[PDB]
Amino acid sequence: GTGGSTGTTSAG
Amino acid sequence: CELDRDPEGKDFQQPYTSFVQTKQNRDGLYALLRNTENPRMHFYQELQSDMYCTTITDGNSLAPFVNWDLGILNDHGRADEDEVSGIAGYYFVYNRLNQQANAFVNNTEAALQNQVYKNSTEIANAKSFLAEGKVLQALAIWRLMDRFSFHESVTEVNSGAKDLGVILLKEYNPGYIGPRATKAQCYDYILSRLSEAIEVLPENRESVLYVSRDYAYALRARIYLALGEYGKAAADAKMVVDKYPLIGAADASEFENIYRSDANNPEIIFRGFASATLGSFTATTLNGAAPAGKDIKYNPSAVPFQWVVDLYENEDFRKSVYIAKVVKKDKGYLVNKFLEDKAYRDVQDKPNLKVGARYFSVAEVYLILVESALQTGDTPTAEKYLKALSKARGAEVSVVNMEALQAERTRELIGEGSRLRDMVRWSIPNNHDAFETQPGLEGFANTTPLKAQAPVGFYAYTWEFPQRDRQTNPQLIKNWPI
Amino acid sequence: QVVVLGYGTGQKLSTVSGSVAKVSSEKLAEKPVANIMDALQGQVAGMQVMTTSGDPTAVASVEIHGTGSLGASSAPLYIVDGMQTSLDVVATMNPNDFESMSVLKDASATSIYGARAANGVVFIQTKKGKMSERGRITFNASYGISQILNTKPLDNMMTGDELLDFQVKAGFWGNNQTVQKVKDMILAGAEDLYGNYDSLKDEYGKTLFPVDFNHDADWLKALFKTAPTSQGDISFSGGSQGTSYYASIGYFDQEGMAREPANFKRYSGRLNFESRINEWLKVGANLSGAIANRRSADYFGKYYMGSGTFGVLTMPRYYNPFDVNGDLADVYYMYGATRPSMTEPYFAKMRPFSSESHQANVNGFAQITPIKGLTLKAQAGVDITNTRTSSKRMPNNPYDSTPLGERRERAYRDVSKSFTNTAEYKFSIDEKHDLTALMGHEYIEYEGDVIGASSKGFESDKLMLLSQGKTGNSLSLPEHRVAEYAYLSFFSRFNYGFDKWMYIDFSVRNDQSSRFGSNNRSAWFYSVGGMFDIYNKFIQESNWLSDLRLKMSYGTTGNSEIGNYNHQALVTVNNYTEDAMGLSISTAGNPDLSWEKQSQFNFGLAAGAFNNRLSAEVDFYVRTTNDMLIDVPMPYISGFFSQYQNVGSMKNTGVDLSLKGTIYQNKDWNVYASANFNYNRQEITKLFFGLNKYMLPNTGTIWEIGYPNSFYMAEYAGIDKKTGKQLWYVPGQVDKVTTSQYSADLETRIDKSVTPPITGGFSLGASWKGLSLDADFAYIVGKWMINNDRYFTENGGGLMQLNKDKMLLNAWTEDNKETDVPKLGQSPQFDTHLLENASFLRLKNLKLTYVLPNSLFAGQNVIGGARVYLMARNLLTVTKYKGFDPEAGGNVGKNQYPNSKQYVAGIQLSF
Repeated sequence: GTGGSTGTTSAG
Repeated sequence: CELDRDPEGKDFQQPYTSFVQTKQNRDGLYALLRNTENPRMHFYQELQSDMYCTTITDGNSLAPFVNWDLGILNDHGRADEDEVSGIAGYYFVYNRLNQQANAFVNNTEAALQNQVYKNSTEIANAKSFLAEGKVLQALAIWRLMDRFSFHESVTEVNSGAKDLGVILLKEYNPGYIGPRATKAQCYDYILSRLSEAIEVLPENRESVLYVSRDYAYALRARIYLALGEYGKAAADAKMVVDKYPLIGAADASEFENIYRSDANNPEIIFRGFASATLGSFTATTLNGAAPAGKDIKYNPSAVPFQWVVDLYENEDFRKSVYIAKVVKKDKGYLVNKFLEDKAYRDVQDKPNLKVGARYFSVAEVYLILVESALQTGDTPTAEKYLKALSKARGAEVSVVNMEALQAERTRELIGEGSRLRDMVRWSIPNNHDAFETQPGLEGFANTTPLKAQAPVGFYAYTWEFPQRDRQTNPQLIKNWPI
Repeated sequence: QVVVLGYGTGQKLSTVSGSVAKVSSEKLAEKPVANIMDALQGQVAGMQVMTTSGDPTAVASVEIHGTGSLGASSAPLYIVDGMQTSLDVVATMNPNDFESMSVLKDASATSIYGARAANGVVFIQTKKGKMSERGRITFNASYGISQILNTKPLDNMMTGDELLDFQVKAGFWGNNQTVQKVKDMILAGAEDLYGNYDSLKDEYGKTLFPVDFNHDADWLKALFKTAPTSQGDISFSGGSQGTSYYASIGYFDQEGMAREPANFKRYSGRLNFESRINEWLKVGANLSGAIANRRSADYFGKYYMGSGTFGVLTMPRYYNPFDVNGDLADVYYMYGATRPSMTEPYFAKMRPFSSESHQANVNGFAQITPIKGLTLKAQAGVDITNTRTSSKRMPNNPYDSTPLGERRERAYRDVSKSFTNTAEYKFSIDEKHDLTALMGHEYIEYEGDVIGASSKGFESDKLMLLSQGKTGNSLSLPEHRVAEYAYLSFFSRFNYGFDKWMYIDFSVRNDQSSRFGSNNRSAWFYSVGGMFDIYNKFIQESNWLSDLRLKMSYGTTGNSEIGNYNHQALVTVNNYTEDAMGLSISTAGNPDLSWEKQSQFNFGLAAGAFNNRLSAEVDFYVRTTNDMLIDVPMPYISGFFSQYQNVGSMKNTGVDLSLKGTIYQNKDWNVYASANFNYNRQEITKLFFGLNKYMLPNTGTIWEIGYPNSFYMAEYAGIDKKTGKQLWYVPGQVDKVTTSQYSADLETRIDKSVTPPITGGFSLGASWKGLSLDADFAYIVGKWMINNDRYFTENGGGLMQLNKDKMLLNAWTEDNKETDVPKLGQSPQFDTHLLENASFLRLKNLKLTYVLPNSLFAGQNVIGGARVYLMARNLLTVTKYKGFDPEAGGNVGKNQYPNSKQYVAGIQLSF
């Protein structure tokens, strides 16, 4: 699925 | 069993194996010279002079240069991937041009030595390409020697940094850890490159966009003037000054319509290729212009003094083109030299303020020859060429007296970053507090004094090596005592 | 036992001085996953292995004796009976063909694969078939199911009726809104969206309800399922006078547990053959092939609204993707959506994908023994892989942006080849002296490429070739990538042995490569090692001690896992005019690019007591890495931003031990146990141009001189009971003082390392009368991990439309002033309160087998035996982590694919 990438994530 | 692999999809650095490889690397070197020697890189020598005062809309961006705040100028600048600007930006771009010119010249020499060119026309062209690369080596070394090395009139220095110049790469080496060279070795290397490059290039100018021997004569005249040897400057500027004509105009409107245009301007010795989609930029630091609908709005961050306007006559053409009374809807004067070009826009109605790069003009050669003839003793050629330059712009000089020369050199080379070096040569102090702003524009300027007093022989006329250098390099001697 | 370490024939196992660890064929076979290394978690001491995804197409990450480099890779060298491979190619080989697996980990075992064996080497050997009167057939078959490990983070989430109240009190829906006014009309007006579309215009409110408030929906059943797994094999093993063969054909199908598809399926075959031709010649060939169809779940590790485990945690419970019959529908509804959002089987149906990989391995050797001791061996090998993938996007579906479809085709080709020529001579000088001398030549070569072509604009499902797209503006440039390398080498090794008790070996190797820079291309490596048998000379006999050996070694190796093209000044396009192109230098290279040289000193001893009943082995190692690779920032006289040179140094000091034992109760009972442990602490010795600390940009770590690379974040001090704001500590200024304002100057080095130091595992097994039971446990302790989903599930302000934790109901306010959570008008940062303790202890597999007795097959001359087994993988896991899996990740736990527990049952007919 997809739709909006809703991200404030950290770098791996 | 040979076991090295060439990367599929990109070429790498090695001695050249054909002629089209040489021609393509030369075009890449010229496109690098386009972004290195901009008008955008020379605003910091111009803003540090005794011409400009800082307005209210400045967020302490040009105020470290005008007010001579030596605490910020000791480690000013930025050369990361995002932007390249400042003192470290200047050092970075001229060192990058010097490294890539060294790579191109060494590869073309190693290709001409191994006989990889198949006929005589390719050899007769590759010799000219190598002679074009030597001028770019000499220019990229002279810019660093101009801005990061002391004059002979400096009083107090770091103990040992009086004679030395910039670091002198002769080969391609991005991991070079070495000491500075003396001024004699650097200036001998510069003039040796120009001596080797003058005897090879053809007499006629093949193109405006590439280096000709007229440019080599004019650049050697500028370097001989900046050292001070005036007779050799007159010997090297006389071979080029009669080749290119001056402007032709009767009113300021057609002078503006010709001077802004790059192709129709007849007095450009060497400029970079600029089009609407490739090789254009906005040099909007001095004027601060911006497009607004179909017109131009002005929010300048630094305006000239009243003595700068008072040198200009009211019937002059440069009163409407070089500087301009357009601040606050015709109340004040800004510097409008690098505004725009009519040919580089996409829609002909609305502007986008894009100007190409010009590296030389015949007015510099005129001023070089008048100055060297006045210092040597030849009055008639000096007054002849100075009255010619005065009649070309519509404001005749009255009497040549070694101050009207300074007036004309100030009037012509405003915005090009030559006021600081001429202030060094003519032993003029700063005197930023003794001047006054415009009477017609009050409140928009501010009377802020200098953070550091600048007499003659002050060390702060020549900048400091950047902070990332001389920390990783223990063999480096900095310039400033503080 | 006899181990072939490196090249030449095997010596012994009580003679080698290099601390190898041999894994027998019991621990490799019968495993229900695709990766073979994951079955070795906790077996070999000093080797930690972690699978960071629960895909069928995932690959484990192995690290022997720590992480040896900050800048290059850490994976070992996996060679398979000769020529080396990748783990994606061993994943296309049937694990019932592996006879052993020896892990070489200290120098004077690894140091003849110099410039490749800085990280150890795994040496997988294949079966060869026993010489007997009549051959033997073996038929294996298995079947199992797979499902998700634990559903613990669903015990903390809100319901629908709690989330509505928290959302309307937080002011997300409106300023003066309320429930039964928000619940009734503003978001149960999903009939205005379900009315435009013809496929579900007449079905809203009759057979599917997108918004349901009376009871919550099960999003775990909507996003994860229970997936089967099948496996079978037939193998023929035979021999005769001189000639011996082993053939095998097999099949392995495994389906992923998530609803978004990920399968791994292969059909494979192997023919090992070896026959001696006359008195002075022996030839042989290992041939293998596979046709493998992979597919992998791509949207894991990214945050998308409604997919993964992020979609199980955060999607609000009052939305309903099922119909009234309990089956999954085609679409569900989110508020403010322009189009309905597709579920996972419909999106798997509208975006097809198909990969097919053809793999061939051909390995051949010829061995000549002219004189009594000489042995000349020449070996060649080719490894060919042709992959071909295709992915489309189907036209005319209504729940999408455009009705037009796209297609993309890709063709891959990887060809590797390897040549090895050795000459061995062994001889005894006296009655009690012995020598062996080996010298040889090796050549490795790899080339591979990718071709790709894409098209778009299709309007029919049948007319989906690639030359039937729309021209003009709907067509783009192809894809094309090419890589290659080569290695040349010459090696030598001398084994001098005394009568029984002293053995000394000395080895050397020269490697040249295409990767090393053009000024130093020749690399020299050496090693020296020794083993002394103190039992056979000093203490000739005792009552309790039965074996005692001491060994020590020193060696230098290197790590040429630098890039293929990192030593040369690449020029690219920098145009001047519009007609001719220009080329300008863009990376600057460096000609002095080394191979990341390291050196290891090792000292150990191995004892055995009560007539080989108990066995112990202790090992102490110091592994010093020098000349690591970092893309350094350069001074301005370079004219570039990076140089990518060899700077730095690191060292790993450690101790590992291993115990094995056997307990009894009778003549038929048999109990045994094993336990191994490894501690490893590292530190960074030096760095760039006289630096002390260096933080890599936007990574989260810091390299400090004197410490391992730790976490570099802010400290967290909780909230205050006056105003209820977040309080971070200050680096320094001890009184410790806390500030409420967050800036990037509040970051310091946390005292928690990145790679986990303590790694171990222990096994215990029993056997009664052919019915046995074994259990293996594996633990990793000292591992911290940033939990990223807790950025979204328990933030006060921002991202309010998602489902939250239950501990936001006890928020700080004026009438509720004694809690541990902040107010609702804030935004949490990445700090110490997101680091969680990811230390775990797993039960790796519990297996109960039974071999049917020999008296049951007495008259029947056809079937000669049978075995039945039950197996449970990942049955228990004890840990303190809160993110569905502590193993799945490293430095950051994102929207992850958890590891799965599996139940398989299998038969094996040895007929």
